[PDB]
Amino acid sequence: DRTPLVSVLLEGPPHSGKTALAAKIAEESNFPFIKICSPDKMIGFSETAKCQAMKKIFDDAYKSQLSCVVVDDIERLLDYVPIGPRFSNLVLQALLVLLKKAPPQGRKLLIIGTTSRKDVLQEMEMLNAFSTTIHVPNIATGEQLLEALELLGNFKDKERTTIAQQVKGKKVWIGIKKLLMLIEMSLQMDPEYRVRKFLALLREEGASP
Amino acid sequence: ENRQSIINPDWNFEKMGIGGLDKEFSDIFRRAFASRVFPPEIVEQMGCKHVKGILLYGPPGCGKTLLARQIGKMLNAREPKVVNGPEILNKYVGESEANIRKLFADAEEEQRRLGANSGLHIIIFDEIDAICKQRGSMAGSTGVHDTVVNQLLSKIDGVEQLNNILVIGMTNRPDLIDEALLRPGRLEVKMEIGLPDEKGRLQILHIHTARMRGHQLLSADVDIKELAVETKNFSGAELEGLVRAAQSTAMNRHIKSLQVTRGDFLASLENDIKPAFGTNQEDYASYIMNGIIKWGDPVTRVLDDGELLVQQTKNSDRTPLVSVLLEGPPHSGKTALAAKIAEESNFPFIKICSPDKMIGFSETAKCQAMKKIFDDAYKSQLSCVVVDDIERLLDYVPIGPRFSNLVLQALLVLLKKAPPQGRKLLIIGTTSRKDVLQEMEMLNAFSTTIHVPNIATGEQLLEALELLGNFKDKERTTIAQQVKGKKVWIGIKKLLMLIEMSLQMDPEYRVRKFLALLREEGASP
Ligand SMILES: Nc1ncnc2c1ncn2[C@@H]1O[C@H](COP(=O)(O)OP(=O)(O)OP(=O)(O)O)[C@@H](O)[C@H]1O
Ligand SMILES: Nc1ncnc2c1ncn2[C@@H]1O[C@H](COP(=O)(O)OP(=O)(O)O)[C@@H](O)[C@H]1O
Repeated sequence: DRTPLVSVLLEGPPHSGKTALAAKIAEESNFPFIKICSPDKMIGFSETAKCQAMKKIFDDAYKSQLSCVVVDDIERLLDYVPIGPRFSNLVLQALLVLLKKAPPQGRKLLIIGTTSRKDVLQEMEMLNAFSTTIHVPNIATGEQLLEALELLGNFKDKERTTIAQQVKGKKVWIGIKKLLMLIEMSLQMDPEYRVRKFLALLREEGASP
Repeated sequence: ENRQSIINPDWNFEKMGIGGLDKEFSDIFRRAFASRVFPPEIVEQMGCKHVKGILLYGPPGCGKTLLARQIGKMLNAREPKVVNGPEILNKYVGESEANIRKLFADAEEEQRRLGANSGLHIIIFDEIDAICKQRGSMAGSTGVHDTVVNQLLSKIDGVEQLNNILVIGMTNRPDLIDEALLRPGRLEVKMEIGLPDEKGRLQILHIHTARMRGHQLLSADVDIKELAVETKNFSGAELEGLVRAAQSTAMNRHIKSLQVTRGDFLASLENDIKPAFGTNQEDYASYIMNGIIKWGDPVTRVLDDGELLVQQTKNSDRTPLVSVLLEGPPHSGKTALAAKIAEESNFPFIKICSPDKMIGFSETAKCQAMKKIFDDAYKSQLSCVVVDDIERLLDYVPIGPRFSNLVLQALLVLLKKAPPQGRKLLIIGTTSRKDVLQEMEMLNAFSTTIHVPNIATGEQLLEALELLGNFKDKERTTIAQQVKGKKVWIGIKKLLMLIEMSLQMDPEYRVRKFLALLREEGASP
C-alpha cells in the first residue's frame, strides 16, 4: 500500500537473451493486463508520434486494477548513435516523466525495461529513476557450454567427447543466441568436417571481455 | 410468411465463379450468415441480432470485390452501392459528411414504411483506410478528418436501430484503422485473402479455360498441371491475363486448326506477363553487364560461400532470417557478384533496392520506399532482398561528419525483424567503407562478412587480358616482360576503362599508352 508503482531494469552484454526473460517474467505473473511496447512497430515515425504512442499505451494501462507494461530496447527508442552523440530529447523527457507518475487511487502497476548499454543510460541521469537492476550473464565456463549443447541435443556422443576434450581446459565467452546461430551455420558441411568447422568458428568468435 | 427463403432457390459454391478460397468461405458462412437461413421460429425464440458487417484485407488483385458481390447475390439482397474512399472527400465545410450520410437513406425509408419485413441492403466500401484513421486526443492537435469518422460511427450503430443492413469493408493496411470501428458491435469479423498456392492456381485455370474446353478450341497437348506448376507467385488477374494473351497470340499467328498449343502459352508467359511478386530479368540484365569472367580463386571462394548461405537459409527452421555483407576496396565489382549470388538461388521472389531510383528524395520518402519493399517481401514463402549501397543511403560525407539519422534507425530495426510464422528471408548488403559502418555499431547486426579482393599478381592480369581478348601474342609477351615484377594493384572495373581508353589511340602507339596509364595509376595496399 506504500508502493503502488515499481520498476526494474534488465541489462547485460549483447546477444545474451534479455527480451525472452522479460517476456517470461511478464507471462508467469497472472496479471490481467500485459502489454509490450517494442520499437519495430514504429519504423519511420517522428518524435511526436513516438511520444503519442507511448502515452496512449500508458493511458490504457490506467483503467485496470493490475497491469504490467514491458518497454524493451530503450536505445532504439532514443535513436542513439555514438558519433555526435545524437539522439531524441523529447522522447527521453516523456520517458523520464512517465516513470514516476502514480495511477489513480487504489490501482497498481509494474514496469520492466531492457537495454544493453548501461553506462550511456547512467550519463543521462536514468539509473536514478529506476528502483533496481538485474544482470543477465553470458556463458562463462565450458561445463555450461557442454550442458547447453546436450540440452539442445545436436551433436552425437563421440563428437561430444572431442568437443569437451578441446573446450574444457580454457575460458569461453559466448552468448546463447550466437551459439544457436553458430550451430546452425556449422551444420551445413559434409558429415566429416562438422566438428572441425564448429571449433574453428568458436575459436574465431572467442574474444576477450 | 416465413423468411427462410433468403437463400436463393438454387446455389452451388464452386459454380459461383470463385476458386482458391475454401476455408475463408467456410468460416465466413459459419460465423456470419448461419442465422439468415435457419427457420425464423427458432431464431426468434433465441432472440439474437445479426452480424452488421465484415472486413477483408490482403494484397491487391486477389479477388476481394468478386467475393463481396457473390455474397450480395447470395442473400437475394438488392443492388450493392459501390463507393470509393478518396472520392468522398471535399473541400467545403459540411460536404464530406453529406456524402457519407446519403448512403443510409433508403434503408431508413424502407424501415419506416415496412417495419421488420424489409429486404437486405448492402453497402460496399473500398480503400476504407483513407477516410477513417485513429482520432487524436491532444487539444489543438486534433486531425483534419475527425468529422467523417464521427459521422460514420454515429450512423453504423446509433440511437435509432436499423436491422436490415450489412456493411463490407476492404483494405490493404489493417493497422491504420480506428479501434472504435472494430468492436463486436460493428465490423467485427475480419478475413485475409492471400496469394494462392498450387491448388488455387489449378482451379483458377480450370475456371477460366472451361469456355475454351467446351467450345472445342483447345489442342490435345496443352496440359494444365504443368502450366500451374510453372507459374509461381501469380495472382488471379495475372492468370486471366496470361490466358487472354495466349489466345490473342494464337489468333495473330493464324493470320500469318486455330487451336492454342504449348508454344503459344510458353511464349506468352515468357514475353507478355510480368508478376509484381516475382523475379524479373531486367534488373539482372541491367546490373550484370559485361558478364562474369574468372581470373582466379577468389571468385570461386565468394560464390561457394554464397551458395552455402543460400542453402542454410533454405533448409533450416531455428533461424528463419539471415544476413551477410560484401565489402572491399572501391572498383572491385561487388554489385555484380551480389546480383549473381541472387540469380543462382532459384527463389520465387527477388528484388533489388538501390539509390538510383531515389534522386532528390527527403529522408522520410526513402524510409517509406525501403519499408514498402520489405512489406512486399513479407508476403511470399521465400525471398531475397539486396541493398546496393549502404553509404549512399545514409548520405555520408567525410566533412563533419554528416548523414541522416532516421534512415539509419530504420535500417538497424529492419535487420532484426523476423517474418510471420513459417516464412523465410535473406538480405545481402554491399559497401566500400567497413570502418565507418563499424563506428556506428551496425557491423554486428550482419551475421557474417565476406571479402572481395583485387588483382595482386602479374599472371592474374595476363589471364584477365587473355579472357577479355584484345591484344595479340607478341603484345602479350611484351606486357609480360614489362610487368613481370608482381607489383600490380588494380580494380576490375578500372581495367576495362584503361583498355578501352588505349584502344582508340593509333596503330602502334597503343601499348605504350596502356603501360604509361597502368604505371601512373599507382599501387598501394
Ligand atoms: N569476375 C568479375 N567480378 C566482378 N565484376 C566483373 C567480373 N568480370 C567482369 N566484371 C564486370 O565488372 C563490373 C563491375 O562493376 P561494379 O559496378 O560491380 O563495381 P563496383 O565496385 O560495385 O562499383 P563502384 O566502384 O561504384 O563501387 C561489371 O560490369 C561486371 O560485369
Ligand atoms: N479466386 C479467383 N478465381 C477466379 N478469378 C479471380 C479470383 N480472384 C481474382 N480473380 C480475377 O480477378 C479479377 C478481379 O479482381 P479484383 O476483384 O478487381 O481484385 P481486387 O479486389 O484486389 O481489386 C477478375 O477478372 C477475376 O477473373
